[PDB]
Amino acid sequence: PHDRWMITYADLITLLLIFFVMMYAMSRLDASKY
Amino acid sequence: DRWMITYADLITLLLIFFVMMYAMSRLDASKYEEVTSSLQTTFQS
Amino acid sequence: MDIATLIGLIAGAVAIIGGFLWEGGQITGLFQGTAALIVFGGTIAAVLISYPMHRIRTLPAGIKLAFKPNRSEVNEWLEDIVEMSMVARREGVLALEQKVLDHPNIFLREGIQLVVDGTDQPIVRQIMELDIDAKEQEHDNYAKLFESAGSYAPTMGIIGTVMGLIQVLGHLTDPSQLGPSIAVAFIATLYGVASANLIFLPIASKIRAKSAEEILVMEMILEGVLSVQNGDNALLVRKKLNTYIT
Amino acid sequence: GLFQGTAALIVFGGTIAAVLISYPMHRIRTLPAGIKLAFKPNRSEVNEWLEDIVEMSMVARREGVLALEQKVLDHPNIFLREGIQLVVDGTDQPIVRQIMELDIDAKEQEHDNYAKLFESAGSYAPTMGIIGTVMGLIQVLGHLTDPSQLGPSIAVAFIATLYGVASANLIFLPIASKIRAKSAEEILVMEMILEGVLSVQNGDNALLVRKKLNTYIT
Amino acid sequence: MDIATLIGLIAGAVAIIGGFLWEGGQITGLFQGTAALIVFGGTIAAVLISYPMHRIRTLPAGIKLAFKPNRSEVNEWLEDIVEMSMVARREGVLALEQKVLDHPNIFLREGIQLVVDGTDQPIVRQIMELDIDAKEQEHDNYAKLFESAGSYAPTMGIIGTVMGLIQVLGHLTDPSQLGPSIAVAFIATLYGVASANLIFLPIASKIRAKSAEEILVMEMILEGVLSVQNGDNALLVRKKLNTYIT
Amino acid sequence: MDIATLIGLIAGAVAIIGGFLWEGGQITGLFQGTAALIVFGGTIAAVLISYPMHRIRTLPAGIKLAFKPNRSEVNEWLEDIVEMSMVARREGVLALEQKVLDHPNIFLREGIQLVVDGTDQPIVRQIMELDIDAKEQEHDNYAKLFESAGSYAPTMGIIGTVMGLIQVLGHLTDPSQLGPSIAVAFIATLYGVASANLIFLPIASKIRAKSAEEILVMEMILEGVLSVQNGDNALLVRKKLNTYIT
Amino acid sequence: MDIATLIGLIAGAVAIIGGFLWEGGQITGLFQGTAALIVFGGTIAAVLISYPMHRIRTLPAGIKLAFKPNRSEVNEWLEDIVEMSMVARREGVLALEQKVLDHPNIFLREGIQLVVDGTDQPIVRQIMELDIDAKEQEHDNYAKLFESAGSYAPTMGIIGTVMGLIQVLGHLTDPSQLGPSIAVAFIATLYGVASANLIFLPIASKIRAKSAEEILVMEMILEGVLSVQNGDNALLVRKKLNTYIT
Ligand SMILES: CCCCCCCCCCC(CCCCCCCCCC)(CO[C@@H]1O[C@H](CO)[C@@H](O[C@H]2O[C@H](CO)[C@@H](O)[C@H](O)[C@H]2O)[C@H](O)[C@@H]1O)CO[C@@H]1O[C@H](CO)[C@@H](O[C@H]2O[C@H](CO)[C@@H](O)[C@H](O)[C@H]2O)[C@H](O)[C@H]1O
Repeated sequence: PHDRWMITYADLITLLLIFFVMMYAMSRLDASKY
Repeated sequence: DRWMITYADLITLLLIFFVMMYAMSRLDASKYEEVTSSLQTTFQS
Repeated sequence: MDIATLIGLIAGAVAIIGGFLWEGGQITGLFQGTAALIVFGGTIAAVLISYPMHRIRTLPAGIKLAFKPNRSEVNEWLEDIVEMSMVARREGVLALEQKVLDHPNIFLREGIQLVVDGTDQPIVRQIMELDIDAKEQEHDNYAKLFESAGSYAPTMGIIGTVMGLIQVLGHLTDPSQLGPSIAVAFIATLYGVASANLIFLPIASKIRAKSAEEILVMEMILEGVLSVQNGDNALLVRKKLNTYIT
Repeated sequence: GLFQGTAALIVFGGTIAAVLISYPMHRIRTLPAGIKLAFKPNRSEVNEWLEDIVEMSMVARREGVLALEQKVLDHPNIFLREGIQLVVDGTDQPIVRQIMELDIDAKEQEHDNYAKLFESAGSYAPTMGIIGTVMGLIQVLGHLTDPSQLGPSIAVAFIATLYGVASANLIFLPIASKIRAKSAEEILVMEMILEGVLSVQNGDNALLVRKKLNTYIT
Repeated sequence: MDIATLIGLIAGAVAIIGGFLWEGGQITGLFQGTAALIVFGGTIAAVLISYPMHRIRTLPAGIKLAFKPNRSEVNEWLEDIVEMSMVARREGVLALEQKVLDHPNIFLREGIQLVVDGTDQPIVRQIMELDIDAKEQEHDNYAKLFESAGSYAPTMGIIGTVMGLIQVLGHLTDPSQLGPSIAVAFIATLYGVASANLIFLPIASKIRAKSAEEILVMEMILEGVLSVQNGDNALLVRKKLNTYIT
Repeated sequence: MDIATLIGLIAGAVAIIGGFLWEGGQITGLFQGTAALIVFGGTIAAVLISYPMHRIRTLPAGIKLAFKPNRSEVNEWLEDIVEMSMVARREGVLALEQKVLDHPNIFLREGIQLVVDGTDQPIVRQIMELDIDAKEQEHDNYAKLFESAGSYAPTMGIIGTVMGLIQVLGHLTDPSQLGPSIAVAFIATLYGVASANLIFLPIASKIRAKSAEEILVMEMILEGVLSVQNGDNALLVRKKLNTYIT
Repeated sequence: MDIATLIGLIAGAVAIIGGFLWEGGQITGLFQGTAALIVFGGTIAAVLISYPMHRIRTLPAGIKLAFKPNRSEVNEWLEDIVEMSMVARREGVLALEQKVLDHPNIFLREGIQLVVDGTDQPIVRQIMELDIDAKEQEHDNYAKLFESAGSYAPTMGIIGTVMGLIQVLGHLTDPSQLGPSIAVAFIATLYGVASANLIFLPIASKIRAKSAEEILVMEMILEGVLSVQNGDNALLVRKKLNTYIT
């Protein structure tokens, strides 16, 4: 298949997104307690 | 398969969004406003 | 510019730009020099590497086929062939020469010349069919340039997005200069998908539609010329040829 | 999350724009009839009024078909009525099949052309959904001042994607499918009429017409 | 070198490099040695494992077809076939043996030899079509090497990125200086997608386009040889062969 | 082993390991027990569920077809069929039996046996084409096992990483080691993608390449036996068969 | 039920669970209620919406085909057809009728009945092929249910991540809530990919493999019956039918 790379790339990006959306969320929470 | 090449693009956009949201949250109100306003100029009027 | 394409472009611009301005926006936002250079520059590069230079000179002629008005003369000829069928009846096939001596349609003019010369039915069929196949192949080749540009354009968008992600991560340590770079990602997506699905992949579809109309006209002139050789009575010819017209 | 104004004007407006650029105006004006065939009554009556045609098989050959032309003035259907006029003195077997057979190919092409408008619309619509969403996200990149909207504003942007995917799959591809399926049924009824006209030339066996016609009915 | 490929490569470099630089990045940020070694080294490895050795030696010939300057000689040959046909009709077929000995087109030479040896028309068609099919298969095999290289190159870009993230996230003890580190990892993805889309899949596409042009020249010499055997009048031969030329 | 596969494995190891060491690392940091067991174990499980047990016993023979050297004996047989042509012409068909009895190629031996038994030309074509179709199907079935192993392997990498990350979500409280912990989790995806792209899909592609070479040789034997039954002359036999050899 | 599936399930369970427990997991940590309900409940819902209810009753029959043990009967039917062909050479067709009257294979019995009735050879082919394509269509319809379940299950994983992302953006009052919320994202992803890749797509693949074996047995019986109609000698029949078996 030509476009077999996108399957893995969409999986890696998704994992990365979860990491920042988790950090962002922590940054607001820390700023609230500070 | 257009969906894959799009759902790949669309998901990447969201990551770029939050990478920006995280970085801004590590900044004070002063520098926050300069960036927050600066952008607010190009995509609103 | 055909009427359908002019109304289609007006609807396209009003939908996209009107949507943005209505929810609140400024149109100066949707132009991004760098995004245009990645998406359009990349698409131009991929198409030029993909095709020999002579094909690219045909690209103008492809647009001329897509947007020519429908001044169809199919009805005119449906009369012409039927007439010539009668003349062949009440006069020698030799007479056909003067009736077709000059005609706007070369295909018809030649086809009849091969019948005047007295050539056999399977060979006259084969030469006429070779001309039809050559016309179909020419029109397919025009369409393929537009289809191919439509394929590369979204993939150039995802290259532009990856360049956007690289630049935005580069600025995490000092988050004070991300205004321009943030857009180059979003607007490169927008140009990729919008150009592919509103300009290129449509113009491909219109080229294939209008080639099919012209090929059906040639198929009629073929069935008309073979009927003129056979010497059918006019009512049978008129019934058959009409089945081609809609 | 209802009738987002901007989403509709960008999914439906953009789909209409892409279809109008894609097809010449003469094709676009046929959309009316496409809907008519896609939503129309079962109308299998001809398949069951085959007996009407088979009544003709014995009767047409039993006595002169000279009265047949006035007899079939009634429209069981045009293809049938026109075929009888040809089956009347003047047609060799190959030519009468050929002229009638060509009508069948012309009608198959006509119905396919209707379906192709809906198939292509269902191919542009999902992508236009994406254009809507990206413009939504660009507008959020503008108004980044507040910290609660960062939730709901992204959600509404995605409503533009849904209006696409949903319109394409439910409205457009079912209308295409129902046009093409009922076209195939109507073409079979043509093939029934063709076997009727050929058997009218061939002989005068009412039961034998029954045998041939029955094969086409399924 | 071929002018459309050369302008396409210039446009491709300007799109990617100019697109990066215009928003204030650096060529030293873009040019990464380890990412180049993993994407290009990995692609070369996957293609070598994927094919027998003899096919890899065909790669030289594949590029030579893709960039062949089109000094068309097709028109020259059509004259040769037409004049040969009128010699065959007047003089008798033996004259072709005297004439067609020095001819640079081996496929035409063998076609004429088969007619001189008096072989039957279906046998001549069969043997000539086997030679056309052999050339079609050869050109497909060249294209398949580039299509397969273009498939592996993006996946090697993913390997280079995930290996980059392993190194960076490994030596992170806290969320500082992570942004620049992760950015460089994505350069490997950029080389994978960008090399595949501009260089590899275009060169595959161009090989297939120029193959199809060469096959049409052979198919014409097929109708030329069969019409020489049939002994048609020169005007009719000239008509048929012209349908192939553009 | 095939020389191209040996050089491909050397280039692949140097690219991936050399890339990782150049950006900075230890090879002992790129090995994980649990990640290998999830990725390879999961791939093996999905393949065993996917196929009947008898197919998996063919898997040994699949590798033997891929990695075998190119014996390249085609030229020898092309001579023999030519020689059989000459024997058949002078001696009559009975001599073909005595010539063929001890030929190392079974497919040729059976083809000649059908011609000496005097079977009519469509029947000998039919039976021999059924043998070719059976060998095409057999080789495709070997390749499909490796193609399907290559499609499960990356997804098993994703299962691996998500299992790693679930364990880490129990230690989010310590911010210092979260970073190194995530890196180890990613190792599985590096295996999933790397094994699919270097090992599994290349073995599939090499099976399909070598199958095509062998099927050509079979098709030549088919044109050879039909040519000797027709009673072509030696020069014409050689010319037809030569179209197959490269 | 079947040996390759049984060993595949054992290997899959050992790989995934053993990998998790080796790096210090607990098996209760993989279970989550809401993730199970979104992925499994959503897959079941999507199948029930998308297919009419009679198709769902075929799901039982689909599994029955997929895990059917290996049947050796093709060898026996080859011997039967050869014996019948030997009777057809020696004896009146009535001997076939009486021999096959109570034969266990319905398709073979009906083919012979048509040859005894002396029905036209292209009609015998046509009616037999209509039964073959009807059987092929039935098996394809079972496979498509499992392929659709394999498509829906990953999309329910995406919905699970969306629910996780909403909770973590929406509601935190202490960082401890982070892990118990983002847990839903990861665990829903794991069930989506793992259920699709091990359970659903393997069962689809195995249905298609077993269908192809059954269709080859039908095709062999068709070529046997047409050989009996042509009146071929037993040794030639033996050769043709044997090509289908491996
Ligand atoms: C590619 C993605 C992989 C990257 C690696 C992953 C994370 C990388 C590090 C990010 C991160 C951990 C991640 C947390 C959730 C995200 C999980 C993602 C993984 C998902 C699978 C660590 O970041 C820490 O917090 C700040 C972030 O910069 C920073 O603060 C300093 O520098 C500033 C600079 O501007 C500057 O203002 C100033 O000098 C500081 O404010 C600290 O120096 C830094 O160590 C987020 O920080 C969070 O900080 C919390 C308070 O400590 C901490 O709370 C826990 O511990 C507390 C005391 O221990 C305790 O009181 C809490 O009760 C407890 O709850 C969190 O647990 C978490 O640690």
